[PDB]
Amino acid sequence: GIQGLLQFIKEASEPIHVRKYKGQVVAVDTYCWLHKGAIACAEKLAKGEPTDRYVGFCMKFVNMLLSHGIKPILVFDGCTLPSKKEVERSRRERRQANLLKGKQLLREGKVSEARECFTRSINITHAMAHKVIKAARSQGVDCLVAPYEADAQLAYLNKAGIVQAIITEDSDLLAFGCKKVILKMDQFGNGLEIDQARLGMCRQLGDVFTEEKFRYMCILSGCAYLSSLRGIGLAKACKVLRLANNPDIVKVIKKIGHYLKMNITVPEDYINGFIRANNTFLYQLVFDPIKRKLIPLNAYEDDVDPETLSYAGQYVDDSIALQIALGNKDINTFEQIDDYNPDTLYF
DNA sequence: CGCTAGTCGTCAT
DNA sequence: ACGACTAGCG
Ligand SMILES: [Mn+2]
Ligand SMILES: [Mn+2]
Ligand SMILES: [Mn+2]
Ligand SMILES: [Mn+2]
Ligand SMILES: [Mn+2]
Ligand code: NA
Repeated sequence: GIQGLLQFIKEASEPIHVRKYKGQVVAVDTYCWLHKGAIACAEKLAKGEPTDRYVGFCMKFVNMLLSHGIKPILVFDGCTLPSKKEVERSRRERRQANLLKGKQLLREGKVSEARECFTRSINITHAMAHKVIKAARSQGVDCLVAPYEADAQLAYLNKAGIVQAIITEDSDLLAFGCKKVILKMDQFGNGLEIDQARLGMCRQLGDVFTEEKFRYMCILSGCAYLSSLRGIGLAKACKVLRLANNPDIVKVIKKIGHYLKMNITVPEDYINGFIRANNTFLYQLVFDPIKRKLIPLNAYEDDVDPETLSYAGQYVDDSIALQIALGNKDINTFEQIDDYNPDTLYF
């Protein structure tokens, strides 16, 4: 996520209703609904007691989409990405602490604090996601487990023309080059839509409304793949990209101190990290549902060697990627947990 | 003031 | 999976 991006480009946002896409196709960042839904039954998930409330929670939204004539495609997060594994280690750690503290509060008799700790120690397994998958399947609603981050998969579905809008709470989708994104959608269908073409409504952006520059800005501000330099957020990044139409981005980043009129030490490692982050936003492996095969989010340019892009996702055999996408193969154990076959969104 | 860096909140009775 | 909010920084 790009911290403070939505408020930064607020002027490009538009209050809408899902009817806007009546009869069209919309992909969903389902893990948001999964988190928000799992919060409702946090204590049960923490205790280990069986639950299925989040299933219904998601199904409210799914059914609401179906009633308005929308064709939803529930997309799920798959394998851990190396570029993001750092953050995966931190969040997983936090949960652990909150799982202890909470239990520690159950022994001390404190119940409110214990619930406030349980509500911040929730981890969405593939088992839960697969529950949601079966539930949605039993409705004719297609599902698709991304090779890695759902962000990239959604971005692909949107750019390929397979879907017209993306329902999510995450702003990263904009940096991945999505066309239309629907944020903060409630159970009734009311949300904020941000169109890529309307980025020019934001005065603050200036000439930074092109996909490449926008991406560079999002990375420079501080993203999941790379923490920003000290004292740098969206404003300064946007300012840098504004004042500099260089446009070799490396030289600009090396002259960030010059463009911002402030002393900034830029390590050689941060440049390589920036390249890695950029390449991750560009070429993260996704799954083509039609051709049924692993592909990067964008076609490999001439100025990049795919061999050096392991952090952006490792390739596996197309059959395995298919089995993961269908939700048949579990993410962690790599174990066949279901047998679904659509032959007996695709083709 | 503008801006960035951390601590809290998402559910739902 | 994330964002909103704000105290305190320059
Ligand atoms: Mn509750
Ligand atoms: Mn994999
Ligand atoms: Mn995960
Ligand atoms: Mn995501
Ligand atoms: Mn993201
Ligand atoms: Na930052």
